[PDB]
Amino acid sequence: MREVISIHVGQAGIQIGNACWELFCLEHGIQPDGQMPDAFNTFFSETGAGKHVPRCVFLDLEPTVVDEVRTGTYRHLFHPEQLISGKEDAANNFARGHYTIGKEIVDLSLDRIRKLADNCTGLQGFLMFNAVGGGTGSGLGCLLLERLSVDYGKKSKLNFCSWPSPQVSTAVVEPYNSVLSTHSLLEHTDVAVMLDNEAIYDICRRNLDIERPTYTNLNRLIAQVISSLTASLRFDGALNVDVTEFQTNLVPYPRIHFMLSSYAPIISAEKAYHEQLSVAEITNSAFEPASMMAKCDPRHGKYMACCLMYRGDVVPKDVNAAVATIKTKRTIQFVDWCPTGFKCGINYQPPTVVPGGDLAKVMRAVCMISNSTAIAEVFSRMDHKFDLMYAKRAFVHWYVGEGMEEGEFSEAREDLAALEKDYEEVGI
Amino acid sequence: MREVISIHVGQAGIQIGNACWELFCLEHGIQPDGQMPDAFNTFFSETGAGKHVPRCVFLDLEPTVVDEVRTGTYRHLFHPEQLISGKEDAANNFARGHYTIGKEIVDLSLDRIRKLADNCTGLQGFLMFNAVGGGTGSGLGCLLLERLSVDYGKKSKLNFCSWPSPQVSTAVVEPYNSVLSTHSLLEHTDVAVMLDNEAIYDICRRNLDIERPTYTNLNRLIAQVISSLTASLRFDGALNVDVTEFQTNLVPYPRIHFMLSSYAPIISAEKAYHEQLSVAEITNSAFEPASMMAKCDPRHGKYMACCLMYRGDVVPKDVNAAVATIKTKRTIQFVDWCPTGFKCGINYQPPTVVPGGDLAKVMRAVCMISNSTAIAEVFSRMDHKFDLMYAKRAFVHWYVGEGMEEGEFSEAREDLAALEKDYEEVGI
Amino acid sequence: SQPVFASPLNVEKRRLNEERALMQAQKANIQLPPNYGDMDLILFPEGSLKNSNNTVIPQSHLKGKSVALYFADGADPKCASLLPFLLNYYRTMNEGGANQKIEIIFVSLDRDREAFESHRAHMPWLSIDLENPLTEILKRHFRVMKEYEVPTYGYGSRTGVPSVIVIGSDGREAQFLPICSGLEEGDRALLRWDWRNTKFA
Amino acid sequence: SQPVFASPLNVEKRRLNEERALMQAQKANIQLPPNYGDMDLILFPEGSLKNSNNTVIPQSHLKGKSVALYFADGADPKCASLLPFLLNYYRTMNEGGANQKIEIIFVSLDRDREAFESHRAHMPWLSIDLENPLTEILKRHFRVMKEYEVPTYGYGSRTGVPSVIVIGSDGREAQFLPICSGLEEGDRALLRWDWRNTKFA
Amino acid sequence: MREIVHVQGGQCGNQIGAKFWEVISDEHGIDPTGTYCGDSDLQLERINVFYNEATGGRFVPRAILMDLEPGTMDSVRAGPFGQLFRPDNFVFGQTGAGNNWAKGHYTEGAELIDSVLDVVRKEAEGCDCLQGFQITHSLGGGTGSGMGTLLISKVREEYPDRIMETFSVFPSPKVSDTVVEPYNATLSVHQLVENADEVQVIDNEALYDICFRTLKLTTPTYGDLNHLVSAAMSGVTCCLRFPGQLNSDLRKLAVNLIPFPRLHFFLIGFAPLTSRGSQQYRALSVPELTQQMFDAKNMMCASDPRHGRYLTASAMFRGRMSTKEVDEQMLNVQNKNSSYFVEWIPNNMKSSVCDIPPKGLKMSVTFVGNSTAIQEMFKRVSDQFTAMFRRKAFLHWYTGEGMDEMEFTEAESNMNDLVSEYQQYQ
Amino acid sequence: SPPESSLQSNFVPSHEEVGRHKRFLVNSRDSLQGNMI
Ligand SMILES: Nc1nc2c(ncn2[C@@H]2O[C@H](COP(=O)(O)OP(=O)(O)OP(=O)(O)O)[C@@H](O)[C@H]2O)c(=O)[nH]1
Ligand SMILES: Nc1nc2c(ncn2[C@@H]2O[C@H](COP(=O)(O)OP(=O)(O)OP(=O)(O)O)[C@@H](O)[C@H]2O)c(=O)[nH]1
Ligand SMILES: Nc1nc2c(ncn2[C@@H]2O[C@H](COP(=O)(O)OP(=O)(O)O)[C@@H](O)[C@H]2O)c(=O)[nH]1
Ligand SMILES: [Mg+2]
Ligand SMILES: [Mg+2]
Repeated sequence: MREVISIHVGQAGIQIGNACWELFCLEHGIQPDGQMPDAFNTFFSETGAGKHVPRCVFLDLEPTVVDEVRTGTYRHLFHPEQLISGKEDAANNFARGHYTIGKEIVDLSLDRIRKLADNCTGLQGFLMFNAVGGGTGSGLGCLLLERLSVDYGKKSKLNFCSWPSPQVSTAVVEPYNSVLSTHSLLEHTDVAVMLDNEAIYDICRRNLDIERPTYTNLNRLIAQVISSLTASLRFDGALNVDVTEFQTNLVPYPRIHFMLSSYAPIISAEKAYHEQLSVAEITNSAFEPASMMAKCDPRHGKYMACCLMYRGDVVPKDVNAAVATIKTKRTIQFVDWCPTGFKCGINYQPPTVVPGGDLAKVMRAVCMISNSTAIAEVFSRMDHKFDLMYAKRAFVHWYVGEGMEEGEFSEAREDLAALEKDYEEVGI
Repeated sequence: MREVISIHVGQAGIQIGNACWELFCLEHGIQPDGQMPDAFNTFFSETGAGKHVPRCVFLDLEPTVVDEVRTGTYRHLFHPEQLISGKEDAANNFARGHYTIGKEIVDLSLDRIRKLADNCTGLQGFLMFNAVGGGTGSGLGCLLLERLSVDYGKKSKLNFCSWPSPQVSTAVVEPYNSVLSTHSLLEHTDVAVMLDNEAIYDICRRNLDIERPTYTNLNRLIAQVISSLTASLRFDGALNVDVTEFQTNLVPYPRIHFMLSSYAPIISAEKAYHEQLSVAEITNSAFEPASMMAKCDPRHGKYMACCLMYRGDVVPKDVNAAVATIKTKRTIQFVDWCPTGFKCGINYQPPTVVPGGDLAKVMRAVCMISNSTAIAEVFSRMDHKFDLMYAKRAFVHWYVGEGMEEGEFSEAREDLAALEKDYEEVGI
Repeated sequence: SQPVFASPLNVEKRRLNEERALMQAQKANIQLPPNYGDMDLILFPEGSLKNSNNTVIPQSHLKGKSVALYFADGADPKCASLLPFLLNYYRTMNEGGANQKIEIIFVSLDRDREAFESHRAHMPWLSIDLENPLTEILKRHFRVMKEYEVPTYGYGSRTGVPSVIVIGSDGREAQFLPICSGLEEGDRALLRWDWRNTKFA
Repeated sequence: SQPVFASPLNVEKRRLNEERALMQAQKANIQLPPNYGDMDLILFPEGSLKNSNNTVIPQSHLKGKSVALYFADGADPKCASLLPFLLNYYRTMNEGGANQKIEIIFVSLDRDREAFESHRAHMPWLSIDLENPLTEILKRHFRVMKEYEVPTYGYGSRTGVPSVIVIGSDGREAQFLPICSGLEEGDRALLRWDWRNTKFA
Repeated sequence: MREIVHVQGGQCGNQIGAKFWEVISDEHGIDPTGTYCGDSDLQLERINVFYNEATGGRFVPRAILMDLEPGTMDSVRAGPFGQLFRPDNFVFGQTGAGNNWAKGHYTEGAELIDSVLDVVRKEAEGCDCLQGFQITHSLGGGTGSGMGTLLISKVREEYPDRIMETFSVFPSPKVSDTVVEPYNATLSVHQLVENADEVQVIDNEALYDICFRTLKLTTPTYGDLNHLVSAAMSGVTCCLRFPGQLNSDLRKLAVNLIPFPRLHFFLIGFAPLTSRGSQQYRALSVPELTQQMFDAKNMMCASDPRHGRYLTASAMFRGRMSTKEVDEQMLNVQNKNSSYFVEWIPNNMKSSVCDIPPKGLKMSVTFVGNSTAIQEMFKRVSDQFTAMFRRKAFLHWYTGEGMDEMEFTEAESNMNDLVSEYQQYQ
Repeated sequence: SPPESSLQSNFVPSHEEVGRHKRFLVNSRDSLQGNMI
């Protein structure tokens, strides 16, 4: 009846799928073999005698991260052909990752995305977790989004794209890969959400106070984001928010579909039992500019939509009371054509803390996804970094001789500047 | 409902604050874990299982006194970022407090104050404790008051700053640090109450006959003073005294708010077994110049206003008989334009004795705070030993070469000289 | 069976606990071999624990306390650094309260007899002696090895000495305090021992 | 757990209270471990306290007292300087009234038996013989040390010999008399001995 | 947290540095094999102030050993507490400066500069930031003075705002070996007057006097004098390493004691100092701790402070104490010795309290003091320098290694200005 | 379970709220027309 299909590409997508399904297995009672000792129907499918089976595809052209998953603890949970492996790495190359080396794996991926979404009608939507700075995260992510758009055009296309930070970029050709990826992220992706690494790096550094955090702790925080995302879809609540509600309440123009994210409270056991984490004390920290998960400073931007989702034993009395003081403070500001900007969802079931992680057992939590004019800044320094290094033909021969042509860079430059002219056109 | 925020800047603020909050924990019944084996609300917050966390911030630029509180007994009472710490000491410098180190710690400091104030409406004010002779207690203590006036405008701000002695000062550049702190707190502090260390040493030597106590024994006696000021805020009584008439009864003019204090009885167990403790004689002890709290002789000072805070089993009848005795008494002279001179407040709760301390279990006490013209002499001795050392450019290169320019000394000099003229004009 | 399958404590846990399952099945539909959460063992025998006054306490005294093991070695410089701050965190945690909160049981990675009494004279919490086989089956269960001399069954060393392991009544790995791990949070990892939640019950 | 967590008389406490609290647990929602207020010890057993001319003097002889514990050494000149001062104070305090008010329990740091009898003969109050383990289970409890020789669990040097320690019913440090402490003030701190609040109940 | 970086130059600096780390590790309970013993929290809560962990739990001092002749490096390593240092911080010279400033500063000291600045940057930049530098060297010889003060200059265009402790030993007044003393002493002084944040001097005949009349040693060796100096070493810095009722540090000391940046010279001292049999005979309390402290014999300098006038002063304190009577006796000594203190600074005294005494003691005191009496002992260096200068003696050793005549004339003119500005403050 | 109804059929609240008190210490007083003890 009701189901949602997650799609992960790249090494970053694979381990971001490992965190969000270490969590979803831990809350639904799913052992690593799938045996329970009807709310599971979105992420797990009933197969045989009490076994619940993952609803995804794991995609990576290099085997080095995916075949170590199929030798792991979650190896009798996952179907073998949902984890699809290539033979060679895309190697930070949009030309190979889209044209040359990524064409013999799409025919298996579209076979499995058909075999997974045809078991029941009323599919709720597709989620996408791609690495923008990666090779197969940008190249293979672009082409299969293109093929799922021609096949299933009238279904939701969520995306949590992990963007390179202004200073943390861990490679050299992130100007080419990200600008080429956002040419098609603009055109056939219904929802885009930026997950910048350094922003979540800082959040673990001061809130959870881990000054040697690793990609594991980065991945748990995204798992909490997607858990309180689809909490209203899986469990009941005082006020439901559907995935269809997202685009109708956060996207006023089809070109502008790039929003933000924030999770609060992210307190640590030690700091946990020390604050009454109330439906307000936690929604003020959710709107704090430094609590951002993509380091887009919103004090020089105008909020154009915001969606808040509460998760726990939340009364809506102080939901409305705390969101009023959000509306009255002048350090926040809304663009005048949206006098209201707030869509609320309420889920009764509290979030579940993972043992040995870095959060604590918190009764109530907030996840907030806001569209703003302050997306123009993450693309504005993207303009600076791309032109500064495209100027004298750096790394161009890895793209020209490997499938694309000289001029794809000019139009990918042009339509991002068209996105900037469109964003400042909203910004009056 | 009611709540008051305590701010402690400098390690003088730290050591006064740890003994101030250990009395509050023993006054309401808070174990060193912050549990109660309802007046806690006006000093201790709540977060579920009795967790009555404190509502106080602890500023220090050096860590050597803050993190040893974290190592010590009171770990889990205090919220860990309520204890806020830097790395390097200001080291007796106004410029080091303001422009080089304090600009990086004040952003996190007001971040914690804002979160700790917006928890519930009913904030009576801020209780400031600092050292004017120090570097962070005077420099960073200034810049906190600058940022508190710009946002929290109409809120009350009490002050208890440790003025240095004519003799015991344990520094040489406290002539610079103190009179630059005056240029802060004539126009930012609402009510300034004066303190002095030898004026607590001579009380410990005479009134308790304790020949070798330390800094921590000073901190119990002042903790009893602040607990007596907030006696009516928390406990019930015949005459309620909250913070709003510490200023409208004691401050006749906006530039006249520097004022004195006194505490009585300060009597050990071996002297309380012979002396009867009547309300008439405990207030007679509070009027003696030798029992004063900041070493300011009131024979040449002329009492403009006074406040008495009776705490314990004090019947209002002998309140009024004792206060009529001091009007008959000639050596305590009052002002002709303020014929009435007294605000009285009765609270039924007896003073709480600390075991292992210096005081005994007395059934009644007085906390007297008197605004008098005698505060002219504590700044006139500041006049004499400032101009005696400023005249030959001693210790000036540290200040001028570290951000602050020459000439701010001269206008703060003209500021306290204007304070001298104001006190002489009102005292006619 | 958790966190490991190849440990002497847990293979003796399995052997004992489906032993009486066959016995009650022959006495009596029962599901054999029994499930992991249905499995209940004894973790410390009658004469194993030993407090500072050299008298013995059974395991029943620790119920309602957040107990944690402590693997330490006398000659190791890291262990001599963790020992004072572990003593201070064991001190100020319980003094500042009205209820015993945490408890520490000491497991030894020390060479011989006379060196153990010198190290054991410094801590005020519980301890287990070397010649007891319970120490051998404990660090082969939580995989606390300073070096690979005992053949470990496909794993690696889970953590290096010193380490504190928050345990449960079923030998559960409740939380790991990261002293020598991927976080490598020396001297401060202690400020993360959730005294609540984890409660040997 | 007052005043020392690592006290050995206090771990001898805990072994007994949640022994029998486990017994009402199994005979019958009882809080284990029991709260710090509700443990009840027995401090001086039947054969521990001796009076003058060496007859048995039990613990029931101490209600309504202000009882303090006099750690002493025979050849320590600090104890020699203070002993005649406390003889005069113990005379006038305990005779000049309508009730037998104060009481001193002597605890010894002497070298041998001959040193014990010589110093005992100049003290009229109660005393504890050195061969009892009470003199060592109480010396570490109230943190009294001659030099740093007994292995301690991270204590401090609270006081040197001599020391008078006013106590309570449950071994709680009632109030310290600072003859040799952070106050450093000599042979007059015994006058600080209040007796109304520090009643042995 | 804060880390001070230690630099030892000359053969004097090698063996005062070895005794320094022997006393600091004695205070911190550190085995010479690198481990820690003592089972105490309050030692190990400040280790990064002086040491670094080495992923085995062992602590390496953040000290740099510096000489152009490996004979003194061999003696440091072979002795006790010589297996504490890393061998990489020992920088080796193979030629050796034969008591020549030009040999250790310009010609053969220069090739070891670039091999030791990267050693300084190894832990100064190896941390997030450092509290300051602490150099201790010799001025009687060449490899301590020329190599040491050139290191002082080259670390200040890199760390200009950072503090500069310098513990420089000075030539003998009475019985001096190393017959070319005054040239090396003066060439140090006019260079360090503009690039040392605070200089605090040591004289060996003062340490001989301390070992003679207030300690009664019949045969004090050089290690006995080194233990006296090392006690003042731990005294000036232990307020960072341990808490107290009134905390201070080295930046506390510099801002409180330097009214004018051209004057930063100090006397050093340490009390209590008792003999063998008099340790049990003498009371240990803060009246007599200060009364012994402000005496001519207690100082580690060849200067009588009663001839001069105490311009600014500071005594830190250690151990179980009490807070008025530490202070009001600084009031007492300011009120009896009203002619021994300057009048145009009110309350010339800095007092700070640390709650931890040194090992074996229960209270102690370490006094530094900007006295103008030190001018008396720049004069005896200066007039013995100009007595040998007009003779035109032994400058062929100096100008034969690339040094101009006019730098020597700048040495005399700068120290003449140094004594002239100290004189008018009397 | 959703949160339960807090109103009866009589249309009145179901559970009280304890008011924020002030730590009431009593005062013993009575006089006039007999004026007690
Ligand atoms: N949010 C998040 N991003 C990650 C994580 N790990 C890697 N990334 C991103 O992934 C990018 C690099 O691409 P990879 O994921 O390592 O590799 P790929 O996606 O398979 O593509 P290739 O580079 O061709 O191998 C980096 O720029 C990171 O931004 C992670 O744990 N969390
Ligand atoms: N009454 C009292 N006064 C103190 C205490 N601690 C310091 N002081 C006063 O503060 C003065 C020294 O300045 P500090 O407070 O230590 O320094 P600070 O204000 O923290 O600023 P910094 O110098 O940068 O550390 C002394 O002269 C004392 O008068 C204390 O615990 N109690
Ligand atoms: N303070 C101190 N001075 C010393 C010590 N040993 C030697 N000296 C002095 O240093 C001078 C010797 O200089 P030296 O270091 O050998 O010359 P250099 O090797 O070229 O630096 C003599 O005048 C000694 O008085 C010591 O251990 N401590
Ligand atoms: Mg990729
Ligand atoms: Mg300062």
